[PDB]
Amino acid sequence: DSWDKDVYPEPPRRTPAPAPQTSLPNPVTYLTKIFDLLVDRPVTLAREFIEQQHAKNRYYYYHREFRRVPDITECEEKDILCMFEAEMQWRRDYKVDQEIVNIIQERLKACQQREGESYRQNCAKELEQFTQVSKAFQDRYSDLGAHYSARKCLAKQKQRMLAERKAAKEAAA
Amino acid sequence: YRHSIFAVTHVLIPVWIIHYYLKYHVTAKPYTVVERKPRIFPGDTILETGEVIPLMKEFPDQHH
Amino acid sequence: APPLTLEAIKDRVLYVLKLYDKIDPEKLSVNSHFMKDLGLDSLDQVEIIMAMEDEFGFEIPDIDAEKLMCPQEIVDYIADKKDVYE
Amino acid sequence: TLCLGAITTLFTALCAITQNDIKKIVAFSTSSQLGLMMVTIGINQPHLAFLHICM
Amino acid sequence: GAHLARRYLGDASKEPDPLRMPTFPPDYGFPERKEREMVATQQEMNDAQLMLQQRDYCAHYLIQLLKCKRDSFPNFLACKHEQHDWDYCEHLDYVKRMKEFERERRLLQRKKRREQREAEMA
Amino acid sequence: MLKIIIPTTMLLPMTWMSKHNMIWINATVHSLLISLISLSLLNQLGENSLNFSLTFFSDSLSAPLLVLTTWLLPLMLMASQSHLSKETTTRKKLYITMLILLQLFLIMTFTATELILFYILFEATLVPTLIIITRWGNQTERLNAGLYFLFYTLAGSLPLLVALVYIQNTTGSLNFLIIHYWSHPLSNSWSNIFMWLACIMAFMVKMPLYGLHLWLPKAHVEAPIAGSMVLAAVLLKLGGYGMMRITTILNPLTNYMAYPFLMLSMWGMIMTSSICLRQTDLKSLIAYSSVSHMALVIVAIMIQTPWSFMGATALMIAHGLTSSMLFCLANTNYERVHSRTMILARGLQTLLPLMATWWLMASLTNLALPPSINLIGELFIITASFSWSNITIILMGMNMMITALYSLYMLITTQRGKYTHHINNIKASFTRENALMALHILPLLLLTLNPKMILGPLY
Amino acid sequence: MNPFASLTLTTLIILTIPIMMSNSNIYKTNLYPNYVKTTVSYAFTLSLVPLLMFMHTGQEMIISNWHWMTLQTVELSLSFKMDYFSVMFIPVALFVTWSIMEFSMWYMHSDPFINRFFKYLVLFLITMMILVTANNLFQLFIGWEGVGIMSFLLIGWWHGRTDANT
Amino acid sequence: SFPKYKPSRLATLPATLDPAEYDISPETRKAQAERLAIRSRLKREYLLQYNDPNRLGVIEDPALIRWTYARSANIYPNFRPTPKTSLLGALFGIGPLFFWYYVFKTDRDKKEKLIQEGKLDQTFNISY
Amino acid sequence: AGGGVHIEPRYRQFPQLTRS
Amino acid sequence: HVTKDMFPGPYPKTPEERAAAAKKYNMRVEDYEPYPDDGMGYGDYPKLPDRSQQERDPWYDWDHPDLRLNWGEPIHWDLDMYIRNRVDTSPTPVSWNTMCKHLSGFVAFMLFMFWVGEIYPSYQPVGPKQYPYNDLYLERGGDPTKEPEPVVHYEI
Amino acid sequence: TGFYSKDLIIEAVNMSYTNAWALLMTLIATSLTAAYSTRIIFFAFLGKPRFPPLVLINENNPLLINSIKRLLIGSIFAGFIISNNIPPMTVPNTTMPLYMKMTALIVTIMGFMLALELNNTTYYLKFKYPSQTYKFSNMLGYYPSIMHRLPTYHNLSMSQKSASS
Amino acid sequence: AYLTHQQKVLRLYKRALRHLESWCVHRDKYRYFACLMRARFDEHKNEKDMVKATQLLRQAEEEFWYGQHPQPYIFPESPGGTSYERYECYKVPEWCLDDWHPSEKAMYPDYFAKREQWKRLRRESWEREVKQLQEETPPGGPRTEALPPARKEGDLPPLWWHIVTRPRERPM
Ligand SMILES: CCCCCCCCCCCCCCCCCC(=O)O[C@@H](COC(=O)CCCCCCCCCCCCCCC)COP(=O)(O)OC[C@H](O)CO
Repeated sequence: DSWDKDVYPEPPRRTPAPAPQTSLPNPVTYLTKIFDLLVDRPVTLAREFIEQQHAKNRYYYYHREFRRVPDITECEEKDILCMFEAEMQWRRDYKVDQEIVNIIQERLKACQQREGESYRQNCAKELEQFTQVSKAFQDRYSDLGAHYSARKCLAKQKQRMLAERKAAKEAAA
Repeated sequence: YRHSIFAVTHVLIPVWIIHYYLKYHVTAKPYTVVERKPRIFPGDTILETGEVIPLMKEFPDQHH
Repeated sequence: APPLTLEAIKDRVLYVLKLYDKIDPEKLSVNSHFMKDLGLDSLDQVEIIMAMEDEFGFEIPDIDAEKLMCPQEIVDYIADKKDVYE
Repeated sequence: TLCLGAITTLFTALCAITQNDIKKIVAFSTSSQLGLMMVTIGINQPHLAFLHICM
Repeated sequence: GAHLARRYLGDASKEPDPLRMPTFPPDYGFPERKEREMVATQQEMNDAQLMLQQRDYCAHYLIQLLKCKRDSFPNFLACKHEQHDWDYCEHLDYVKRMKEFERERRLLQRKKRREQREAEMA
Repeated sequence: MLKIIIPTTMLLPMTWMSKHNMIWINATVHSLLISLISLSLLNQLGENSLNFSLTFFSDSLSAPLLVLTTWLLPLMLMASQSHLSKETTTRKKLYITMLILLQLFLIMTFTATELILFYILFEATLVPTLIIITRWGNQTERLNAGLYFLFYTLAGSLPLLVALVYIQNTTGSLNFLIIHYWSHPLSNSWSNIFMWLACIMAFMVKMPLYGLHLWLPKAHVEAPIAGSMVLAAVLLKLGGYGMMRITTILNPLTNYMAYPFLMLSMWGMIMTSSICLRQTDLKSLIAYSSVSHMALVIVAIMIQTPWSFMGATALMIAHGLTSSMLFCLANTNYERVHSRTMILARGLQTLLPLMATWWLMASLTNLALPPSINLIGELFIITASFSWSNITIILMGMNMMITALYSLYMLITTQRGKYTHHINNIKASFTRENALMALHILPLLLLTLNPKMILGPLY
Repeated sequence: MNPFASLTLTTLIILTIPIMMSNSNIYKTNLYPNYVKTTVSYAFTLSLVPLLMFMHTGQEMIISNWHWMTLQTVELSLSFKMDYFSVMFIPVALFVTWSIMEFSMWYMHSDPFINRFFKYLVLFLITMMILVTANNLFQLFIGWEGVGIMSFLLIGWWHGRTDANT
Repeated sequence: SFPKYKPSRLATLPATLDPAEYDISPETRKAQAERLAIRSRLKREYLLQYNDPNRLGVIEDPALIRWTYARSANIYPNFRPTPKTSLLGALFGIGPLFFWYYVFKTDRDKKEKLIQEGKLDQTFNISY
Repeated sequence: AGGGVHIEPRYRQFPQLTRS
Repeated sequence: HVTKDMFPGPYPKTPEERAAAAKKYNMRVEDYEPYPDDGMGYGDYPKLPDRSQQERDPWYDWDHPDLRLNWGEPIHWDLDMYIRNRVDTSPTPVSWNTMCKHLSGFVAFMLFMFWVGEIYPSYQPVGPKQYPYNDLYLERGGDPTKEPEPVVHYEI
Repeated sequence: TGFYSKDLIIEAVNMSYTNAWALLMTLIATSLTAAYSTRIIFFAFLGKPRFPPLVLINENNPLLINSIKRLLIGSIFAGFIISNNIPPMTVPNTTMPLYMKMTALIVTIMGFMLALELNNTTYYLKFKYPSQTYKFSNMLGYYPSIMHRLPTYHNLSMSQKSASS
Repeated sequence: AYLTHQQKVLRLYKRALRHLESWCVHRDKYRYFACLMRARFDEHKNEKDMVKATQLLRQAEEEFWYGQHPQPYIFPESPGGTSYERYECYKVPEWCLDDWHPSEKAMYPDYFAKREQWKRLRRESWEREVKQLQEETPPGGPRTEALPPARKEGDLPPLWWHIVTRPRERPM
């Protein structure tokens, strides 16, 4: 398959075997039958023709990979030469994290139709995974402003353990 | 005849391209055509793995 | 609807005045000016043009209602208001 | 929802029985129906509402 | 029924409020009562795509109804006995409801008159 | 970069040295060609702005406006060769020189990398527009209108000059990249408020908000067709571009100082759209509609939310293209009737059947009917504003309600209804007018398929 | 992945053809009303097969076709959701308007702009079956005014009638 | 007898129940005698330019351009600052602006008061 | 409204019908 | 063409310029009432009766039948409020005060005692829905780890 | 047709914990639903001709006949097919006290009787001046006369007098 | 002009019966009540006191203003009726036909040729009919909107073009 099953976990489909008892003919079976030899097969014959043509002259393309670069928490103050790599790397991880939330959202939406009337309890795992990701996403990038920058992201984060450690001191008592 | 060519150029070839679009582009991406699991009932077998799920337990005998 | 023509209007017009019992049929003329020769009261003239109004299905404005007086002139105002020319 | 459907049912029907144009009568009859539809969706009857849509 | 008038027009303390009952414990007045034994486990009722408001005790008389409809297709005149069987169970469930409703109703004013009996003697 | 600038300025000798009657042709040939080259510029990278040199750079915000300006350039030439045909060749060449010189400044301004460089041609755009409004304007009050338009922006622009040079002497360079990377938290010292006020009011004036918007009705109405579109389809957006660049060094002062402008804008749109509901002049009605849409952007930009920025650019392109079309609509029927009163020429659909269609889809786009980009812009702003505060939807939605009435009000009053009997000079619409109209509306629907192109840098 | 999913979507693409053919203006300027009526009739007949597939099995689709545009964590996509509600509203709405289409020819046997009239009905018809079939709220919002504006033009069919505009 | 129909600014009194023309005078009827004259004086030459074969253009109504002028330009030159205009301008000016400022301020004063103390829920709110 | 109409109208009379 | 002086001017003080303004709007001085000098800049524009275009006689021939207007007559300052499409002023058969009285009474009576209808709701004498598996806790989104409190229904 | 939905609905809303006023509201509507239905059948069909003398009555066009009949045969069965075919996906109430289970039929039959009696009261020679209730109901329930004239005037008057000017 | 009293009562008589028709609906009732309404009209026909007739008129319409049907009966073609200017959107002025392209004009040669004749008559008739108007115009402007006919022979009545060439009421 083109995509990955681990990224998009699909529970096995439980399709019942057809076992009718009424003597009169079941029409739907016939509609699928006359669809098969009128639409499905001619589509397949054209498809197998394009696929063999595609494999006749196959050209390749790869996926661009960016190596790790020093980010903004160790980049020297001012020194925008180091800030550039820091900012670009952080913004790249922003898009990746946005896609990560997207991947979870489709999985959560996929459960809805997949589980039908069982959606409420069957995929509570999907709900908590999104809840865990969404909460963590909020601590990462939420309320960064329309002019968000890695400096602000570090600034917002640095407040988080500031309050957390202050709470830790209070909790220790 | 006027019904035939109308069927070919308005029913036949549209579902042709839609099927090709669905079977090899839309379904080529995950979670694009998501189904409801075919509901199964106690005592109905499923062909993918073969075994029948157990028959539902015998009723408390309610009759009208 | 078939094109209603002036011969159709007058046939329908004098039909109703013949119907109107105070306008007895024998002295009906296409140009029978009502109160001068039929003696028909003007207070009933405002009553016959609404009889015309339901006869042909439309409204006759009050400005020409009191002006709509002669049975030929009844037809005359009917024709142009519905561009009846044939 | 069922409150709005309830008031809609009268006022549309109440004005319906006094109009003199068929188009006015029929439409007020419709709005009385859609008044009734939301009464169903009022007390947890969505499926019957959609049934009423079909009929 | 008539309890609406008995509640509002009459005294409201003698009508069990539908938002309140049951109040008295089930065992109180019911020595050795029997629990509702559900037959279809949560598993089968779940994957049958059964809607939550239908996920009651009588749903066991609904699950096979869909089974009959599946093989009944295209015929829709079948399942008459099963449908009659299903709603008859709902009738059996339903008759229990006002049994419980008037159980509290016949219980609560009993305490009221019992209370007056055990209060006016002093 | 230079692949668009030099062809634009090199176009100027062409018009001046072209044949007597080919000036409209040859200018139209390459003005379209420039847009094609600018369309190649529309590509943008992931996060780093497409940087060319110290003098010029482009990002995901400048490029959609750049292609909009170059795409516009043929349209004024198309829309102007009707009321200037009976003019001497030198004045026609001088007129054409004004637009392309104007269009040159817009390209330079959006591509500018330094705020001062942005500032210099930020004011330079007015000199050609002032000439266009005054000289070739066809009215009497254009003289006062030109004065109002010129002095209003200058009264706001000059404080920006003192503000910008202050940043230069305090934080070194004002390059957009360096100012964004070295941003510092602006304090709440009572001087910083006036620092904030100067850096903002300049863009506020040429982005008409309630109160500072009286130049727009007189400028739009009195200017000729070409002047009206350029001042309404790109010029108002100059203020919009300024904010997205300049609020980088106005936070967190923007959090608290936004209230008086937000209150003036959100209430202003209801008031201004109400003016549209009872306008006697068709051009004025379109002009006031521009105030309402722009006032919607004011709330969008000042909120400083990722969603708000994305809808800001979306409404930015959509409103400009739509307002340009509507000004074409008002211009196309004006010389036929030689007046601007809306009710003078009623029932135009019966006489002109296609103009009914063109005016129809113009109304729907201005309606923010989905999925037109106007809807994407407005709907995005609603959600961003709603997250900012729940109450604003009452103001936000009511604007859409009022927008429905006045947008269709011109349609019913002019297109539909009984044709006025006395007029008899309404000739069948020239194919130039029809072609110019499709030149506007068609790319709008084409943009519906790819909103990502005009969403902006926040995307 | 039965024909259910594929041909329930092609039902919609059938009714779009009369609009595209009309804009060519080569379209039959005489028997256009007959053209569209028969087109809606076929769309109705096609719409049966998803229905008969439903009461037998009970499967309801979600067709997340071409991805319009992604907004960080939002993935606004043209997506059709063939619920039981949508799988049955499609046939009945088509059946009614097909009946209306036959009646419309007799009633408007003299309207000079009859071809424009039938074109408006389809555009309304298109806007609704994308309203009922709407997996995302945005395309549900698409019909919610697409049907409204289509109602405005159709209501003001007699443009001159001042009350009709009102 | 039903007591009469009291009119209103939105539902005016019809001419059928208007006492003025029911008590006409040996003067008022003569007032409504040149009414047709001026109306004809306005109608006659209008049709003359309307029916003129050589006429190729519009028939500009001096009343029409007067209305646009009086509603567009002839306001400020005839405007005079008076307490009625002054109060009305302030009431419809700063009034609503400050009112909306107060409403949004308190709403934006209640919103953050919830989240610094963690009294509001945005577990799934990310795309702000 | 041309000649040959099978629903030929009438004046003040019951209109003609058909078995169909 | 209109040059200068038939353009509207300022509010006429005395009858001499009142008469000129009456001619300025091609109307007699006895029917030229300028708007009150409230200072709102109405100028010398005449106050015309607050009557919508709907009240004009349709059977009369107008040079603008859609607006029911002749040529050159002074049109209302607010023609775009009282146009046929927009706000009307035609006399309704019943009085406006009664028009509002009955309507306001209806909605108030409808709404007010709807509330007391909520006070005394209608319900059959029926118990609650006895649901299995401790009121369907697990299948209603309840936490499987958090064991539901024992809920079980008996028979009566 | 309507039995498979409306009769179920009226029974359903009665058989639930609802607002007492809201439940009574549907019953009056259903009785009023028959009321105007009789009005149409009475005035339009059950009477004497009142149209202009030239009668052009015609329905023999196959386009009308085919269209109406196509919809007619659908209405005849309609609910029987849908209700029997769709899976049982609502909870069916069973034990209805007969007095209220007939209400779906009682009110409409009741509404038939008075509406018929009120309609042929027009046949009676007596004439009555308009009752104030009729002056209210016939004018679209007094809504358009006010709420389309009062708010429209204020907002428009605000736009010109205030605001712009 | 002078809306004299006798015109008022006729207008009262006409509209009241129209309202009365909207009430009785059924023809026998309408005929019955019209006759009694007729009788109570002409019974008081002998009043030398014209003021008393006005006083008898003053309470008349007031009862009508109560007796008015809230939804009176109007034939649809009339103002307020359902078919009011329904076919206006189809009728287009004749002068617009001059715009037509020569190929379009070539599609209808003889009718366009007949149009040329109409253009010819309206040209010289305009000067003739305007000359007649000036030579017989009453002093101090026209007193009534009524228009004089063509006094002499051959010439057309003044200002005839727009009324004669008015688009037909049923243009399709
Ligand atoms: C038509 C009127 C203007 C229209 C509206 C324009 C915007 C309103 C505000 C206008 C401000 C103009 C001057 C701003 C220049 C840049 C300000 C800046 O960068 O901030 C300085 C703010 O400092 C100022 O004092 C700036 C000027 C404040 C306002 C006084 C002058 C402006 C108002 C009057 C002139 C304009 C009005 C029109 C007159 C005809 C920071 O310096 P500082 O004072 O913090 O210096 C360090 C230390 O604290 C002491 O220096």
